[PDB]
Order: sequence, then C-alpha cells, then structure tokens
Amino acid sequence: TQTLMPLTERVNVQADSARINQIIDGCWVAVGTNKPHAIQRDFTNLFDGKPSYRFELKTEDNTLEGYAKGETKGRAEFSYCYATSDDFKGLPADVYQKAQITKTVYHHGKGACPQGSSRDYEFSVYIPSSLDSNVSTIFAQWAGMPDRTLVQTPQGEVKKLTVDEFVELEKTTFFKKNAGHEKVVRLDKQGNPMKDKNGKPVYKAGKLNGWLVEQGGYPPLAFGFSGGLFYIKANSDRKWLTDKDDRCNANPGKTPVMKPLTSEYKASTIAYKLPFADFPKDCWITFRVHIDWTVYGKEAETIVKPGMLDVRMDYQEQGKKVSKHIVNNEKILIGRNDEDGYYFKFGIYRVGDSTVPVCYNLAGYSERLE
Ligand SMILES: O=C(O)[C@@H]1O[C@@H](O)[C@H](OS(=O)(=O)O)[C@@H](O)[C@@H]1O[C@H]1O[C@H](COS(=O)(=O)O)[C@@H](O[C@@H]2O[C@@H](C(=O)O)[C@@H](O[C@H]3O[C@H](COS(=O)(=O)O)[C@@H](O[C@@H]4O[C@@H](C(=O)O)[C@@H](O[C@H]5O[C@H](COS(=O)(=O)O)[C@@H](O[C@@H]6O[C@@H](C(=O)O)[C@@H](O[C@H]7O[C@H](COS(=O)(=O)O)[C@@H](O)[C@H](O)[C@H]7NS(=O)(=O)O)[C@H](O)[C@H]6OS(=O)(=O)O)[C@H](OS(=O)(=O)O)[C@H]5NS(=O)(=O)O)[C@H](O)[C@H]4OS(=O)(=O)O)[C@H](O)[C@H]3NS(=O)(=O)O)[C@H](O)[C@H]2OS(=O)(=O)O)[C@H](O)[C@H]1NS(=O)(=O)O
Ligand SMILES: [Ca+2]
Repeated sequence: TQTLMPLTERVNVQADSARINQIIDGCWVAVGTNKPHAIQRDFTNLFDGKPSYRFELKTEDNTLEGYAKGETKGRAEFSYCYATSDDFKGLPADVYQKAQITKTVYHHGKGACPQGSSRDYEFSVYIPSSLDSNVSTIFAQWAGMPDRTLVQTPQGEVKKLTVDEFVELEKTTFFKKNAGHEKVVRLDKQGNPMKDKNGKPVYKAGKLNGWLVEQGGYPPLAFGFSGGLFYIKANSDRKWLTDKDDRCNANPGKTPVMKPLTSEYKASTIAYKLPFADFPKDCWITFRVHIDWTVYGKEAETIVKPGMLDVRMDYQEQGKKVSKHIVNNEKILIGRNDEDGYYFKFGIYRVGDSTVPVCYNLAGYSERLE
C-alpha cells in the first residue's frame, strides 16, 4: 500500500508555464530541490480527508546562495501562483517568449491578489516532536511580484522600460539575480559557441555593467521558526525600485512584538513570537489569516494607507478545541510598492545559513475575499 509518494516535478514560475503533469492537486506547482524526499504526498497523515504534504530537507539539501558571500539556503515549497499553457493559448507566440525573458510568465497565471486588496487565507501545519527546536525555516510566506522592466541605469537613474526595451537590454546584459553583467558568449575548450537542450545559445556573466533590475526582496509576510522561536514577520518596502542592499529585517528574538524596525523605505515587524517548546506538536494547527495590504503611492513612494494583519491559531488540545487570537487586528505596514500583488507559498525555506534538518507537514490551503 502507498505510504509516501514523492512529488518531484518542479516549475520555474517566473520563466516557464507549468505543464499539466507538473500541477499538483489541480492548484499547486512545486519549487526548489527535486530530491524525492523533499516533497511527498503523505497518505499516513490525512488532513480534512485528504493526504497531506510532507516536506523535508536533510542536512545537505541547501542548493541556494544567500545575500552574504558563502551563505547558503534551501528550498522545497509549493506555489499557489503559476501560469499554464492554457493561459497563453490563442496569443502570438512572442507574448510567452517575451514573458520568459522578462521573467513575468506567472503574471499571466492564477494565484495572485492585487495591490492594496483585502484577503483571507487559511492553511494548516503539522509539526512532529522530531523537529529540532533550533531549525531556521519559514513554513509559509506571501511573496511579492516585482516586474524587472523597472530598472536602474549605470548612472543611477530609475527607469520603467517597455517589454521590448527590456528585451533589447537583455540582449547585451546577463542578470545575476538583480545585477547586470556584460553578456559574454560562452565557448568550449575548442572556442566553439555552446548550445543547450534546445540548441539555444548559452552565455556567461562578465563584469558588472551598471544595470540593475527589480528582483527578489523580502516576502511581505512570513511564518517560521528561528532562534528557538515561532514567529510571524511582516515586511513593507515603499521604495518604487527596491534597494536590495537595505537589509532592514527584524530579528525574532531581539525585536519587540509589534514595534517595527525601520529604514528610510522599509519596515520589518515581528507581529507575534512564541517559544518553540510552546508550539503544539504532533497535531494539526490551522491558521486563519486576514490581510489588508498596505497601499503605496507608486512613483511618489508614499504610504497612502497602512495595512492590517489578523491571525487566529486553532488546534486540538486535551481533546478540546482551542483558538488563540495571536495577532489581533493589528494596523501594520505590509507589502511592496509594485504594480503587481502577492501570492502564497508553503513548505520549507531554510535560511540563516542553516543546515539543521527540517521536516513537517502542510495542507488545507484556501483563500477568499473579505
Ligand atoms: O542555475 C544554477 O545555478 C544551477 O542550475 C542547475 O545546475 C541546478 O538547478 S536544478 O534545478 O537544475 O537542479 C543547480 O545546480 C543550480 O540551480 C540552483 O541554484 C540557482 C541559483 O541560485 S543562486 O542562489 O545561486 O542564485 C537557483 O535559481 C535561482 O534561484 C531560484 C530560487 O531562489 O528559488 C529562483 O529565484 C526566483 O524564485 C525565488 C523563489 O520564488 S518561488 O516562487 O519560485 O519560490 C524568488 O524569491 C527569492 O526567495 C525569496 C523568498 O523565498 O522569500 C526572497 O528571499 C528574500 O527573503 C528572505 C526571507 O526574508 S524574511 O523577511 O522572511 O526574513 C531572506 O532571508 C532572510 O533575510 C536574511 C538577510 O536579511 O540576510 C536573514 O536576516 C538576518 O541577517 C540580516 C543581515 O545580517 S548581516 O549581519 O549580514 O548584516 C539581519 O539584518 C537580520 O536581522 C537577520 N535576521 S535573523 O533572524 O537571521 O537574525 C534572515 O534570517 C532570512 O530569513 S529569516 O526567516 O531567518 O529571517 C533572503 O535573504 S537571503 O540572504 O536569505 O538571500 C531574501 N533574498 S534577497 O535577495 O531578496 O535579499 C527573494 O525574493 C528571492 O531571493 S533571491 O535570493 O532569489 O533574490 C526570486 O526572486 C526569483 N528570482 S527571479 O529572477 O526568477 O525573479 C531562480 O530560478 C533563480 O534566480 S535567479 O536570479 O538566479 O534567476 C535554482 O532554483 C537552484 N535549483 S535547485 O534545484 O538546486 O534548487
Ligand atoms: Ca517596486
């Protein structure tokens, strides 16, 4: 009988549409390392009558680089936002091709909410007693959607390029995350141009050429464990073009609850914290999250209207129903000053250059209006 079933298909949501065989349970796509044990359907642990999702990253499963040199991180998550082939059906072939280049493929897919909207989210997590108290992982996060056609020229001027102008720039610039490098033709030992799986030319990253594109950035909301604490962290970035060098980020252990750490353009708030030992183990915990996203002033870079965060934590204890109003309708700055909105993800995002093993289950996602 089936116990655990590995779900190994992975999708690059920013640069590729998901194929039908990669979609999980009709509403998810997986991102991160493809190890069989990374993500598995779990028939031994049902949530609401359906097999749950078991996530696991062993000590050597980090495959990503952090912002600081040498630092690493790991990822095995599900994204509720992705585009499918049906999303591009009927359109000229170049729409999808340009979307791959601008890495905005998922802008054509379902799963994201608009800027400044009000939404309800719900999901459940199961933390086994085997989880080490000192893990450094985010198990649920709401990510932003920056459009890289917003760039900074070598001079330092911020400019919103058209898709075609960005395509033009991309022809001479190789982007490593948000930083532009001279696009160098990659040759083999015999100085011959290298191709890939589809016979498409391959390139290399030369020296920095001064260009920067909007990319990355802290997730506006994250649920996780760090420094022996369960915490909920909200982030706000009002700058039109995000500055990745501004590392304004609240420390769960050192930052007081609901007292935002701020820089000129960012605010990072620890909305709630709890000792890891007090987080219920070996049972399903359901979080009901309501978010009123902060409204930003675009080019003006102003906070037009503050946001709002509300969180309820429900679980069974002593056979009794428990519901903790852990974040009580708190006015807060939450979101990013972008044209597009946000999407949900859950699973494992091991950060802080940690390699402590992580394993837990997630299930029952739902979102609605309010
Ligand atoms: O290619 C290659 O390489 C290769 O290939 C092949 O070969 C293979 O592959 S396969 O697949 O085939 O196999 C391999 O080999 C490879 O691949 C691999 O790799 C690659 C590359 O990588 S690298 O890394 O190298 O680059 C890859 O690819 C890539 O990547 C990917 C990924 O990543 O995934 C992608 O990307 C994309 O996507 C993503 C995701 O999404 S999805 O949807 O898909 O999922 C995106 O995003 C990202 O991420 C995000 C998230 O997740 O969130 C973000 O991040 C961020 O945020 C975070 C968090 O926050 S919070 O608020 O929550 O917290 C952070 O973290 C944090 O923070 C930190 C800091 O700050 O740092 C910390 O804090 C701390 O510290 C600080 C500082 O201090 S000092 O001292 O230093 O001063 C302080 O202040 C404070 O206080 C503290 N705190 S405590 O508490 O600690 O005390 C913290 O901690 C943390 O956390 S916590 O929680 O703890 O808090 C971060 O940071 S870091 O550092 O970590 O980094 C952030 N970041 S940033 O930058 O922003 O800053 C974002 O958004 C992002 O990131 S990034 O990095 O990425 O940016 C993105 O965006 C996208 N991009 S696009 O372009 O697309 O758009 C893709 O694909 C790519 O990218 S690219 O660019 O390249 O294109 C791949 O994937 C792989 N593959 S595998 O398989 O291997 O895996
Ligand atoms: Ca922006």
